[PDB]
Amino acid sequence: MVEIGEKAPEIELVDTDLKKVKIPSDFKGKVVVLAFYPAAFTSVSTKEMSTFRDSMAKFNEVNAVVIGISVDPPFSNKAFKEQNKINFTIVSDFNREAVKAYGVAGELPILKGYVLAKRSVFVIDKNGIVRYKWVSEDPTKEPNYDEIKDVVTKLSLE
Amino acid sequence: MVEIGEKAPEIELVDTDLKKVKIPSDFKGKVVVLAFYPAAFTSVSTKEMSTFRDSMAKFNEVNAVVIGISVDPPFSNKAFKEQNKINFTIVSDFNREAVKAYGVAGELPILKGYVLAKRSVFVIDKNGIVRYKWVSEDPTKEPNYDEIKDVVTKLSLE
Ligand SMILES: [Cl-]
Ligand SMILES: [Cl-]
Repeated sequence: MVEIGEKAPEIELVDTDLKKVKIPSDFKGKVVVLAFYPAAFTSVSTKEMSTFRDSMAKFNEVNAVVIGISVDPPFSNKAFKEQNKINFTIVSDFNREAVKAYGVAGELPILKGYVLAKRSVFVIDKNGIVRYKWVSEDPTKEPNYDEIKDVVTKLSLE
Repeated sequence: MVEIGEKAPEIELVDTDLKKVKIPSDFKGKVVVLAFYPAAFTSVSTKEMSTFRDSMAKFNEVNAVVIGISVDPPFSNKAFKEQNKINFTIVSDFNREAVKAYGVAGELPILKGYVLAKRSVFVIDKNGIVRYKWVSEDPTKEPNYDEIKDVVTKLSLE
């Protein structure tokens, strides 16, 4: 697992364009926010991602990049990304390598057997250390957007 | 690796609505067209499904049913189904059970490590026997739509 003191597990996932994205390596020096979401094309996940899209400027200010992660395939995540005018990166963890690594692998009672991510948020600092964690078993609850921003800002100052 | 004459491997996958669908048990009597496609939201698969969509009249009067199968999650496939006004059912082989059972598991040259279906078409008769087969590793080629229609007609007349 990932705990509030450990370096963030180094993972390599492909984005909606099929470009490899190395986390946290490719983001040394800047604060990164990993937003794990259950399934693309769902009310709550759409809302959550749209919310991050909208606050995109606030994040640019503090040199912070938000990355969405779901076990969905790249092609669907791409379609998902465009339809909601999302402009931060979205990567496909199709082998569940990330959900497992970050210990947020779960299952929807309604779709047993389908392994997906529990809506969670992880903020990694400029040095690749996890400094904030939030996980919800209930996929209807959204993150504490404000609390996240505050932490991103505080982390950006070090 | 199924072949002409064999009994269609029984598979149970959920549809865009999360309802289990069983093939070819649930369709004993009718002729079924299994349309395996690599991925939702891609030019060639979007074209191929659209083609079956537009010729659903011809199928429903020889009493045949077309079924879409991809390893995409039910959520994405749903959005995929609606956004293209698709009518026939589309099931999710999220655990590659059917692609393996039918021997059509593979990868897109464009994305190594992602196991998906090779675009392929299987035509099961009224008794559940595989009568027509077509597979293409090249994710670029489309099926022989008329050749499929001919076969479905001939098979319905038994
Ligand atoms: Cl969700
Ligand atoms: Cl495709």
